[PDB]
Amino acid sequence: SMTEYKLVVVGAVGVGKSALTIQLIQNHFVDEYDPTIEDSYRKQVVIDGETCLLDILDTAGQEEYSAMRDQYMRTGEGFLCVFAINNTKSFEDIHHYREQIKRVKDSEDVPMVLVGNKCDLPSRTVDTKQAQDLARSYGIPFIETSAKTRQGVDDAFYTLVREIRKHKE
Amino acid sequence: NPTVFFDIAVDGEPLGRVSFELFADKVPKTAENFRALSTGEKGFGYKGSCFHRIIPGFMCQGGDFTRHNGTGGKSIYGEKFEDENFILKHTGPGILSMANAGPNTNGSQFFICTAKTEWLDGKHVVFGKVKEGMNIVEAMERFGSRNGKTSKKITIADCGQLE
Ligand SMILES: CCn1c(-c2cccnc2[C@H](C)OC)c2c3cc(ccc31)-c1csc(n1)C[C@H](NC(=O)[C@H](C(C)C)N(C)C(C)=O)C(=O)N1CCC[C@H](N1)C(=O)OCC(C)(C)C2
Ligand SMILES: Nc1nc2c(ncn2[C@@H]2O[C@H](COP(=O)(O)OP(=O)(O)NP(=O)(O)O)[C@@H](O)[C@H]2O)c(=O)[nH]1
Ligand SMILES: [Mg+2]
Repeated sequence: SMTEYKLVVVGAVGVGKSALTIQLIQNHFVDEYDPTIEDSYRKQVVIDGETCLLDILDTAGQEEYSAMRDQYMRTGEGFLCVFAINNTKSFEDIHHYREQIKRVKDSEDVPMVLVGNKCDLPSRTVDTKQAQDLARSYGIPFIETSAKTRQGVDDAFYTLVREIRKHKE
Repeated sequence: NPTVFFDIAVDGEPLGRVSFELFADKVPKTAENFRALSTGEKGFGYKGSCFHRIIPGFMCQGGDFTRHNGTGGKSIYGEKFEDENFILKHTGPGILSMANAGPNTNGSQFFICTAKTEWLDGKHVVFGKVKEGMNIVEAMERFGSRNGKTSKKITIADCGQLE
């Protein structure tokens, strides 16, 4: 039998939420920016030998629609919190996401993975160690990714599934 | 106050004309950018560009004539200009307001409300309203969707200044 997982992809504008999702769903990358309003996807994968149906909600980085964003967080089971490794502000934004998710879901243990994207680029401003230390303080996994090269893409989403599965048991 | 027009096309077929009153009396700098982009007189402007995001029950957004993909646009003053004022509010259908990416990032992208959008007050500069052709804007919604992608190419086939 199958298991289904409701994943929600959040993070600041332009960090690569959609590029990550499209690499997972469609196996390609383009440099063109297509700004998100809202998109949803479904994909069947095998994780840890078990068949998994992934529901992916790709949200916009825009933060001014609290009523809708709260319902994303109520419904979602796990959250991919994305920043870009060459955007320090996007890394500073991360704790706001964790705070909002804990608030809306009324829990300090929500399935969450920290994702440092665009690791292919030569313009890093956020040290891996800084992000590793922040994920440790949260007790959550940290994964560096590149939607362009596909580095870490499967790992980031599949780790999130594993965090949900662990939490549910 | 100047009046400008858009002749709206759907995959190149005429839909109809939308005309706008531009509130130069209250928002002169923002009204003048839109007027001039509508005549093309600076050598660039709205003619040929598309409405890339049409969300029924909220708004029709367009104005990216530089990247042609909803990311671009520019003003007659440079790439961006500051928020001029927030005197006018998004009070209902027909309001014409500037799109932006945060404070003081006005370029050429704009939106026409199809309902009241009061949560945008104080964040987007209102500077005009539909005069004639609200039935054309309503007809544009057939081609939108919840995430704003359009099922046909909705373009400003022609535009200019009236009266
Ligand atoms: C939470 C879902 N959700 C909703 C919403 C809320 C409640 C209920 N249901 C919905 C939709 C139907 O549920 C899928 C909205 C909405 C808006 C955004 C993202 C998600 C949204 C969003 C993304 S970027 C932006 N908003 C401002 C945008 N800026 C750019 O496009 C720039 C350009 C100019 C360079 N750009 C590309 C970047 C990145 O900044 C801009 O100026 N306007 C001009 C004003 C209307 C506005 N777009 C827009 O489209 O509102 C959509 C609207 C009104 C439905 C609100
Ligand atoms: N080099 C490189 N560019 C990337 C990477 N991920 C995304 N980009 C680029 O960064 C831009 C923004 O990506 P996008 O996925 O649209 O970001 P987003 O977070 O979904 N933006 P939004 O908040 O508007 O929905 C695009 O030009 C895209 O090609 C990456 O890993 N490496
Ligand atoms: Mg996106």
